[PDB]
Amino acid sequence: PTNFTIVGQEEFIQTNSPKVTIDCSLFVCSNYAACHDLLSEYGTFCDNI
Amino acid sequence: SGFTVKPVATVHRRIPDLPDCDIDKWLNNFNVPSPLNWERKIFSNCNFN
Ligand SMILES: *[C@@H]1O[C@H](CO)[C@@H](O)[C@H](O)[C@H]1NC(C)=O
Repeated sequence: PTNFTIVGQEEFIQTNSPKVTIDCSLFVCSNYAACHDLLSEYGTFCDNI
Repeated sequence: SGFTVKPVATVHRRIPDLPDCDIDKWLNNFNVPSPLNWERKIFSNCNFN
């Protein structure tokens, strides 16, 4: 080469992510009581989630 | 736990149906017939209170 210049290039790298929170009761058995009494059998999925 | 506000009132609306026969309009007629000319009227497919 006998003549040169400077070029620029951009790049993006993801670091974070939106934090999503889900409520088990308000999603499955929001307000009703019979739904809660029936869901009390599955007493491990919500805590694991 | 996520609390939910309880509903205060209840609003019920139902589409109408077969029209009223207006028994009171016929009972309040001004042409009162005689016991010899007793008037008979038939009513069906109505909704009376
Ligand atoms: C290199 O290129 C630039 C832009 O075209 C010019 O201004 C400059 O004179 C050149 N250099 C030489 C040594 O030709």
